[PDB]
Amino acid sequence: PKHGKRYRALLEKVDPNKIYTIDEAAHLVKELATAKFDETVEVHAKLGIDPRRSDQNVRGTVSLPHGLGKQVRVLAIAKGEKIKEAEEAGADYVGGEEIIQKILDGWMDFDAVVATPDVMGAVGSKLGRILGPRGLLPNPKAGTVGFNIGEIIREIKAGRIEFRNDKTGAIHAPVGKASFPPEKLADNIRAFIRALEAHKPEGAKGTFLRSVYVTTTMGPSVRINPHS
Amino acid sequence: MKVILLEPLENLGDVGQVVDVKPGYARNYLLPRGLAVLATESNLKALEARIRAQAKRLAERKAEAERLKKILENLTLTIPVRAGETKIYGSVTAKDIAEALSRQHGVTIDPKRLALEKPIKELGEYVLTYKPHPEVPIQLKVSVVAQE
Amino acid sequence: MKEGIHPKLVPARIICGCGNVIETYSTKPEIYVEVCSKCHPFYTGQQRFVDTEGRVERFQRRYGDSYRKGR
RNA sequence: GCCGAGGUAGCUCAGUUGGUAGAGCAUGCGACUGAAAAUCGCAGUGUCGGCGGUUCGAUUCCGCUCCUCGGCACCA
RNA sequence: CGGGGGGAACCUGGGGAACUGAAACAUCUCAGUACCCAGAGGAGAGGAAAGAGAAAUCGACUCCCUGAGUAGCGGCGAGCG
RNA sequence: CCUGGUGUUGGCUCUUGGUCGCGCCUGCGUAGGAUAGGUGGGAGCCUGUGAACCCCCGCCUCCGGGUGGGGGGGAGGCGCC
RNA sequence: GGGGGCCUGACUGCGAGGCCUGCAAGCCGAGCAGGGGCGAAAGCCGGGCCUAGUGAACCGGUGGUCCCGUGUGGAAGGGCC
Repeated sequence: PKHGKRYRALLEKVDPNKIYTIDEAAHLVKELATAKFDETVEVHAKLGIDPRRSDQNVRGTVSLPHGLGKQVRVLAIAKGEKIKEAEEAGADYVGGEEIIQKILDGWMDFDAVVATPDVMGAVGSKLGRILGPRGLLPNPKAGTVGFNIGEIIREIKAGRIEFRNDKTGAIHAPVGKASFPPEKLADNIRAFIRALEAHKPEGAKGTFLRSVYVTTTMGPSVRINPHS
Repeated sequence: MKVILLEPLENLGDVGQVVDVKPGYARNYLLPRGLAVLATESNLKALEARIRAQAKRLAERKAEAERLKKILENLTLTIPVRAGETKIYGSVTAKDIAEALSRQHGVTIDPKRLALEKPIKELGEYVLTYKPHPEVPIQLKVSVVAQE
Repeated sequence: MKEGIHPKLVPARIICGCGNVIETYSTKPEIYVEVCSKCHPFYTGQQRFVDTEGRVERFQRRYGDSYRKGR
């Protein structure tokens, strides 16, 4: 009855016997882990879906209020105008048919894609057979293709988060900065609640919202009630 | 199957309970025999009847007990011993107390119980714990002395 | 009659037969069994007082025996 | 119609990350075979019924499509 | 103490059939009829509402006319109703 | 006629399968210190071995090695990169 | 009939009025409305160069609709396209 993770402090801090709720959560997560470099909690969880028919291979987003500036980056792909708008709005990687070229050669740094319909085809094809499914060809159905590249990269930097159920039905993302106001954590929490609830593919057949976990990067872990 | 038990506590462990021994099972297989019966207001009550009954019985003994324990534990118990100024030529057996208090003074309590390992006969007087009813003990002051 | 019930009759009729389903799941009837039949229970025994029987009928039975059992 | 099942090179069997394919038997060349068969060595040798598809990448994963087999219920 | 045994037709229940029709004929149909039985009567039967019906009413049961041959019942067909 | 369920048709008992709840435990294509099951957070963790040096042991197999420990201990290691 | 362009009427609502019919069928169509498309536009397009590629009624499915629901609100079931 004695294991191996000094973290045992924080460990005792947590008592997974209850799935409790969103807010109480924000609170105790914060209280829970400010190790080397104050917490950067995260929520992770899974839904009653299935891989086979991609009608459930969801992903997307929902800004969920509160500032930002770093994570799985992106490429703004279009023309001068977009260079300006999307670049300044919130775009680490900035190019279009140009950056596409570069890539074809060897340069590139963007899993996430935001190609506007002014080099949309340019990127989609020129790079189609370049980015491949590593999750990079801007495909019109993943906050990846459209008019306001400025807007998507924009929030990407301004206060973003995204969806992407991994291998067997789980997603990972932030909903309430470190020590940051408990209530705030509650807010982004529920916000994602919905975003998700929405993305929910019509192919579900039972208890959809499954394992609802809020936990921290390196810290405790326990489920919460996307409800009260 | 409200199998009300007479001789049962599982196996022949009498009047311990009532359990479910399915239809015939219970029926002609275990109780026809005659080790119990089945519910009925007649039975359920019956139980209640003798149960209540024992309740009154026990409470009761508790009571006669109390009357004598009080009267006695209060009163002093004196007795005439025969000898020197220590053990007497004879001995003081708690029973001895028994006939002694019993008819010499009034109230009879069975020999058997009481607290007396070796007869005591060291002469003089002792007061000890002689249990009279279950968890209601009677301790008393028996002064005994050479009747000279 | 020498085969009723004891505690209330059961020696009785019956007209039966059938067809085929599908019904409110793709089809109409399917009918063609004008047939007729029987329909009944069981028999068991215990004791008046050191000699007896039972006879009777299943259920009503269990009840009964319990009853005259009361006496 | 439903469900379970079989289908890849002349014959027949083999995989659940898929992400790399044959294998045993007949066919071509070569030792042994002084004949033969058989023996060994090799080669040749292929869509995993069809299609797309999830899927980097799956032929064994998804959904629907052919010919076959077994056993139910369809046309009143 | 009582039964039992009868009785043209009517009564209650008990079991309960082909024709013929549907120009065949298997659901359907003659029908719960013909017909065998038990039993009560002088009539049995039913008979004082877990009824009706939808307005805020009715008010035991039986028999007649009306209720529609409409509501409706079905190889929705012969028909039955 | 044979035939699952089921009612009378009751006691004791050896046992083995599926499925979930949970703790454990597993993850070997070639370059890859290195047997990466994914997808996350994401530059540190720990000192209850005071330690990664070594000891044998409990274990798991595609040599290697992964894992849980008893111990022996004396600012050190690994993550980072 | 042979070639090229662009395009969907190989449209709903409907049709006066006739060929042939004993029933039912089946076949002919200017013309009015919306409504598009052909061409600049005069006018053509309600499938094909035509006469054969066909089946009542039932019963049941489905996509509508959003009329019926059995005291009423719903619903099963449900009426018409």
